[PDB]
Amino acid sequence: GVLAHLERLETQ
Amino acid sequence: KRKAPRGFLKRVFKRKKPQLRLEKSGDLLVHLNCLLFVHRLAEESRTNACASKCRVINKEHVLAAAKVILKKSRG
Amino acid sequence: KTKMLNIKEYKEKLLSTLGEFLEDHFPLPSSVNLITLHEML
Amino acid sequence: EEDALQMAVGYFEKGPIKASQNKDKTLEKHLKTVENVAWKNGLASEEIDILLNIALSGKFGNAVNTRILKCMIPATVISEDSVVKAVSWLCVGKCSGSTKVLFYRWLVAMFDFIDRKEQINLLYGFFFASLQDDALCPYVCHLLYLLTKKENVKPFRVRKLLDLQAKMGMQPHLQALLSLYKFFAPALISVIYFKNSENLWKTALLAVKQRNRGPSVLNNSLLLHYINCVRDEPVLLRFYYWLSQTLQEECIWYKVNNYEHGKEFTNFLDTIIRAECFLQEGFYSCEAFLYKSLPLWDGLCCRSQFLQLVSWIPFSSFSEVKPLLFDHLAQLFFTSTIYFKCSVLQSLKELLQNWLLWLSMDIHMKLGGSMNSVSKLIHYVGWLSTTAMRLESNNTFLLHFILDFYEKVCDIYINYNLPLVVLFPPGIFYSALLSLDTSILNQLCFIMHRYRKNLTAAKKNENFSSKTYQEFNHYLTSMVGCLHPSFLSYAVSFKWSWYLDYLFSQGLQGLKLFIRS
Amino acid sequence: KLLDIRKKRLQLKQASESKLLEIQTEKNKQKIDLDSMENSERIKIIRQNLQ
Amino acid sequence: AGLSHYVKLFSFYAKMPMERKALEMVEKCLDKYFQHLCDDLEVFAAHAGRKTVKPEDLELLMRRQGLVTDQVSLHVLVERHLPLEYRQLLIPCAYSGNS
Repeated sequence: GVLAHLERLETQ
Repeated sequence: KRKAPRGFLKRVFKRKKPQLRLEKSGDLLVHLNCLLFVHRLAEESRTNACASKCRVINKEHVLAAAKVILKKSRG
Repeated sequence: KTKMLNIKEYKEKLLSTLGEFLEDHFPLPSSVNLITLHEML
Repeated sequence: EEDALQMAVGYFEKGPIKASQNKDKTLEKHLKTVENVAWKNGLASEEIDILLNIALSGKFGNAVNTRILKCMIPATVISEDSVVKAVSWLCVGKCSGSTKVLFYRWLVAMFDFIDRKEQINLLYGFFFASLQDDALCPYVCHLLYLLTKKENVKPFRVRKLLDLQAKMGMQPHLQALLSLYKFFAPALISVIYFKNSENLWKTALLAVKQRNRGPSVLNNSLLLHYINCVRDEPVLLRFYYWLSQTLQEECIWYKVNNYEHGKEFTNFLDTIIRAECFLQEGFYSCEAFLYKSLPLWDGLCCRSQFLQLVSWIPFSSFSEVKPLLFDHLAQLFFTSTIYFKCSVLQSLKELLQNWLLWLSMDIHMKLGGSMNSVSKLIHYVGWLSTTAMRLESNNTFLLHFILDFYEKVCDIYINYNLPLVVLFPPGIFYSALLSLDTSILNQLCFIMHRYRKNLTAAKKNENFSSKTYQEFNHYLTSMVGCLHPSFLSYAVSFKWSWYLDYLFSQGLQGLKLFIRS
Repeated sequence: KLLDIRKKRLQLKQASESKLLEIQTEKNKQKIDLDSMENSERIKIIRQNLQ
Repeated sequence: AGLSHYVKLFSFYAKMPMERKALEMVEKCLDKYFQHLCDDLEVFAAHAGRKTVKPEDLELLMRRQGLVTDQVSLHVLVERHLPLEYRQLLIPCAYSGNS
């Protein structure tokens, strides 16, 4: 989700 | 193991002694004899292992097992 | 009670056949007929 | 001609092979070329498996040469199994043990094609008593592993299997059968797996597949519907205690790995999250774990999972849940980056829906003090989302998610039948009004248009009126006079109605819904 | 679409909980039917001779 | 071969790991077991006066080995160790055609 996604713009 | 070799016991009974007339299923009786002989071997060798408290059967326990059971299994 | 009579008739089916088909087996040479030996067991 | 050819083979059996004028392997080999096309009709398979295997010619090569390919074209029928159980009679003829091995391999390989498997299951003991002989045990074990039902697990069979295990070896086939008997009534306990050997037959059996083609409860979706429907006491407590002790032990598991244990816990919290999205009420261990593990929580440790758990939190009071949880979803909200900030007003966005659903049917199943809870949640987010607007210097990304929250605050009356029209706090309203992009400007415009619609709907059915209408007319006169920087970007990229059309046409749909209103 | 899907689903969830609670209290009513056998004046003897 | 069959069966009869050096000596034990047996069947069948070795020729021998008793006869000993398709040859079943 946009939470699982928002955890991969924190990295990227 | 769940087997009993028909061919091997007959070949042994013919190789060792050339003059017999072992019956149709007499070799099956020979297999039963060896099965029970090796039963006695396994159990009295377990006793031999507990005699020296060895957790693995070794040569020095089997040689002591032989002179008891093999002599006992003689007819 | 209906299950009682149904199971009872199933028993008299199985045992009637235990009398009939066991004459296909049938006793032969006291021994004790396999019907009687079985039922004693 | 095969029916004629097989009755000729039976004649080849009523007489000797020597007395025959022609070879059997010639005519049976014509039948074998037929088997390479189509081996045995249900009646043909029946009869040729019956007479060729009971006592007659049926050479342990010839009966096997057929038995390798004596399976069925449509399906195997009961009468096939019937008197081949009288080949399992296993007597003066017996179809001696090698052909018995191929026969039980036949049944194992084609157990899938019988019209009435219950009939053979009703024949369970006839094959179970065939387990005692050594040569068929590796195959009869497979067959009964395929035939076993609860009615066939009588304790005497359990003791017979134990006697077989004690007398014979620990053979994995007996272990597989024991696994089934433990899966049924546990009169025995034990702790390979349908690895078949019919793969050689599965050349023909894969042709048969092609021939048929041509000619404690979370990981159970089918059972999750039960717990979805029972709000019962000893099951929501049998399940609460498992979730609390799985989210504690396996979260203490973080304190020893935190890297490799951080992938099963994530994938288990994903199953919890999915189970709650389906079952639709927050598990009472999901909040109870959250209050326990929110203060200790960091920003990014299972953020995607923790901030979806917050969504499913049994509406409490927003006076007993605020200090316990929301005082920590502000303790980390105001100290973490935008990428955690947007993950909370999204988390609380979904929390708002998951509270408003459970309030809609609270109208359906027959308020005021429940009203004050969602209103205060939205204001506290509206307090959260004016100071998060200040931390990040009016970052458009964060305010986009803020409006995404408020995209679900405009439509409270229309959507959830709840009279809770809560307007913008101005620290967001004008901060997006005088923002610098339109994908946030048209967003605000959509929200306020749905606000106009919802307030008009609330005026029909009926404090909101006085101060809420005053604030919305404030947000109107100030903005409708203001309806500009991102619009200026469009105008630079660009007769007032034509400007409109250039707008409107280019995706400005919230502006469309306002301007039409 | 997801919102009215969720509303329909939760309507059928509270409805199913009420209906399945009715099924469970009717099974409880069959439990009073179970106290209708444990009087055991002729049910016990016939059950024992059946067993 | 068959001696390898018995040493492997020794593994599932001793219920306990042993050494291969133990197994070639138990091989000599089986060789001498036959070196006593096949001439014990020899002398026992000669005692009965029959050239062949009938099943009762070996029942007496196993009585000598103390494994057949008045409590444990020949046939019961077949129950406990031999597989079904093998004891079907030895102990007479009944079909009105007892083997």
